Amino acid sequence: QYYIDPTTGQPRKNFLLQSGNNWIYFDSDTGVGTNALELQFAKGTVSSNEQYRNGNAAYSYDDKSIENVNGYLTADTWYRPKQILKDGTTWTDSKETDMRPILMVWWPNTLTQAYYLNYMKQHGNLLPSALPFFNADADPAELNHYSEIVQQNIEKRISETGNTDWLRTLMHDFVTNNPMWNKDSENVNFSGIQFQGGFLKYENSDLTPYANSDYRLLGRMPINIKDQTYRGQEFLLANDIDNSNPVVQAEQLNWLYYLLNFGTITANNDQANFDSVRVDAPDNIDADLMNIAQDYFNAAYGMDSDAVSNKHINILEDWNHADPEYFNKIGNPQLTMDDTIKNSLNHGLSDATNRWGLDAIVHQSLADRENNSTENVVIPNYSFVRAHDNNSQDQIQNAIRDVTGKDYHTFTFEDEQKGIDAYIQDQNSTVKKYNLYNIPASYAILLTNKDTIPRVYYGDLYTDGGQYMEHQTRYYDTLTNLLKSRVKYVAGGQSMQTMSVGGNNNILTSVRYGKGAMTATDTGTDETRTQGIGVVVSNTPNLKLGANDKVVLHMGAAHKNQQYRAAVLTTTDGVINYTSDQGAPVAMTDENGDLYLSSHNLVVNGKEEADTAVQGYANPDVSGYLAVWVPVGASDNQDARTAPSTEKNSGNSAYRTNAAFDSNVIFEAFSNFVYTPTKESERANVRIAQNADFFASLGFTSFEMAPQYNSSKDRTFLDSTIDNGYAFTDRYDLGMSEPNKYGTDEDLRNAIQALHKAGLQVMADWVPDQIYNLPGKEVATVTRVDDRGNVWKDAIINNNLYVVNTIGGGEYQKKYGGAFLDKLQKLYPEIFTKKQVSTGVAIDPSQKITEWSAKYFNGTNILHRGSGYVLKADGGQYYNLGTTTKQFLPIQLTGEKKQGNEGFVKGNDGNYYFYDLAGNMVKNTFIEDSVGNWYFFDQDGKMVENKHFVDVDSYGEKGTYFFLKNGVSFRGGLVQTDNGTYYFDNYGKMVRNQTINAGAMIYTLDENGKLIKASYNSD
Ligand SMILES: [Ca+2]
Repeated sequence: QYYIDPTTGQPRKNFLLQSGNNWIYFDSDTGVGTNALELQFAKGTVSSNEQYRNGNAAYSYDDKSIENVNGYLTADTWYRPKQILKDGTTWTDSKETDMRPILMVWWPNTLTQAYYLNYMKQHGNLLPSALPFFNADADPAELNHYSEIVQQNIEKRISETGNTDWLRTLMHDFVTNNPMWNKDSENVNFSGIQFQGGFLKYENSDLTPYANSDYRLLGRMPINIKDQTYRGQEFLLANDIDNSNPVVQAEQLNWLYYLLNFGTITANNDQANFDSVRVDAPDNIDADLMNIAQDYFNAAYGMDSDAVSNKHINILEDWNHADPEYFNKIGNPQLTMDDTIKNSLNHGLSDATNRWGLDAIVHQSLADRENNSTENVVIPNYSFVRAHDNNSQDQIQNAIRDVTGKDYHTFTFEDEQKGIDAYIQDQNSTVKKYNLYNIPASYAILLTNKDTIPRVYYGDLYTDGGQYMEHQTRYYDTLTNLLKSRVKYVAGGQSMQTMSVGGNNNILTSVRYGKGAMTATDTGTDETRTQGIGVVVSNTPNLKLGANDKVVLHMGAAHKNQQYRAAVLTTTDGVINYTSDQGAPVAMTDENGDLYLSSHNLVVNGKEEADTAVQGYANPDVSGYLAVWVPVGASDNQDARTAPSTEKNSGNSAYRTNAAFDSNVIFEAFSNFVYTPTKESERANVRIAQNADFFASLGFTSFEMAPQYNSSKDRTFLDSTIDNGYAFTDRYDLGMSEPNKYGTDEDLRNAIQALHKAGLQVMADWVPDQIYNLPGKEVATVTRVDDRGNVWKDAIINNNLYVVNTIGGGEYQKKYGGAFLDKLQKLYPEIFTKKQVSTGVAIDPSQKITEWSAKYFNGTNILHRGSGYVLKADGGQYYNLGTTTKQFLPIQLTGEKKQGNEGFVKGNDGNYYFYDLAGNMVKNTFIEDSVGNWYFFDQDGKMVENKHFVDVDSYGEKGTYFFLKNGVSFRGGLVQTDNGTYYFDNYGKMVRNQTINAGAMIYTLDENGKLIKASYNSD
């Protein structure tokens, strides 16, 4: 029963002996000999490979174990396995911190698993560099083989470095490479208003009850409230706030109260409150918010008196041409802009080529100013030449783009400064490429215009770049003079005329009569004789008046035989200004009251009179001609402005367009490209407080401030790169958590208070459209759309699940969110009862928005996460922990394969086959079982049981093996045949041409495998 070794004396353990026709194998434990021909194949034998199924399965189904968003799984998912291959060798029970990538064990298809291996080989070095790339034809079992080795190598590197930080860098880099999980499947398009690459629209679904909303009305601009006309562009930037939702509508009213009472809310201050608001993107939001803002302003401020209304002058950013109508119909709660004068001035004077006829300035506007002598007749409006977002934002950016070649997507301060340098040099040039022509000429018309409030842009007084008021522009001296002249002289009716002498409808005459006179035939009151103004402007630099042609300033019957001094004159190099009466060239009117100018110079008692002749000029200041004439003998303290009436208005409008309305001037007190201060003294709001009286000196009554909200600094759009204040995370944060680009909340309060003491209004930039960069993640059902909201051409993210950044808001959003709705409902109950048009129902204060979510948003900008970023199964079923939808996880995390496969299977005639964890028939591979037996499967996957010396190639293992009739490869022992005794090492490989030391014995072997000499040796 036992073979006992002659040399050692011990019974032979693990020994095979041939005796004629019989083969006897001796036991490895004791040495009991049984017939090797009758060796049984194990009945319920399982592979050591199935130890992975036990370990790689998830620890549990909790937030702690498996990382999840809203319930679902993502491509960048770490999970907690049951066991860890510590150093890629030993299975160990996982701790709470042991987190592994889901893509290490799971793949959506075999193709991406092949792409996984190729990426982890090249960029990861977790596979041999000599190993070839895996194609689409690669064997699924072979792909499973190498991917399992990658796990071993991953765990090896973790045991060496002690980090998992390199993994999150490597796995995220892999995710972004596939067209499944990046911007490739996003349909990235920059059509029109799609600044950030396009938009995704949130939709109601069973899969995401969080994303559900009964409202979400799109394109509800002022013209399209009732949805009667065409719907506008609802989506603009970042996370588009749903303003159809009455819960949000109440929150917007709550936020409006916060801005209008800021000083009281934060520091119990009285004079540190905003008096008016600027509606940011009115044509992009649900225009219900206009009526809500109207309802509050009529109830809290009670705007039915000219004296009360003109102390709170609200304005709109309505670029729509049909908007002045609607806002006039609803009673002008906020002032509509006059885009028509802007077009008439820009295309008439500012254009580089093919200027408009200057008839446009006269006729094309909300007020025809040819013979305007009537009051309270036109739509109350504000007008401007340039703004922060208009006629600058794109040009300045182009200057940076030309000098350095960079977008707002990374340029640094240095490259921003280089662009500004080129922009200001261009500004101070005769031929301009980025700057508008005839700025002083444009402003000379604007500030002398009747039936409109003018708005002076910051970038026209101070440089668009630099620190706040660090540098003054070229046009500073002229505009400041014109603004001071407006206070003294500009009043009464207006008269305008055009000549066709040089070009076609060039050369314009602009005349104001002064307080007391409306028409030309009006003789005027007492004050009229020194009031009024005369402006001559031409747009052609080629202008050469005829020897007989004369330009006439018809000052009217009020100014018969008066003396007029020069205020602004055009020279060959630039312009000359005169602030006082002394030093200025003088001109006289006739019996009719006409100031004659011609091709020849003016003459007083035999004098040349400086530069007084009307002719075409070409210099950095004027590309045409400019002249401003002013009556002499004016008081030092003269004020042409008329006081607002305290009478109750019988009409149904918030603002009347009288002369007292014309007394106001708005200052847009910022450019988008102001530099972020380094010193405390370089802060914008500190300097506004210091120069508070100076802003009154120019005649500014309404002071439009920059949006004081803290920037997101995400560099997704321009508003977050230079930090305007239009790109914010926290709506209620006004330099409170950290100082913004303009200063702290204390600096802001000081600025507002100083302006109130100087006798000015202060405007809050109300931005109810979007919220930038939110910290929390959420899964919502989306649809790829355009700016208006229409489904994209061939949208591949149509009704797909997507991870969006909607959760968040900030500290002060959580503090003041809906915190004033309780007081507002008690104070003014009429606001909360009024049924909103478009919504159908009134605003809803019952829910306070302290934290934002997908419910309160209409949509989002494209996020480049991928259309298949939310993990779904092979046949299209989204993986979930059971929170939102039915619990479903992959076969890897549960850890139980079931089909006609896995482990060892006997298939009728085909002997024994092996199927791996996935269920693929394995060929040319050695498979070790749970106990420690290696079985080989040939080129057909059939188990070998020959008992003959068979050569195997396998996975780079060139060697000769021996297979018993049970299926096990013989290893670590001797086989005695009729040809001699043969030895096989611990791996089943036959030892040849070597003297080896096995146990207590030493075996010498030749090039045939036969034993030469077996000897015992100790010590
Ligand atoms: Ca919107």
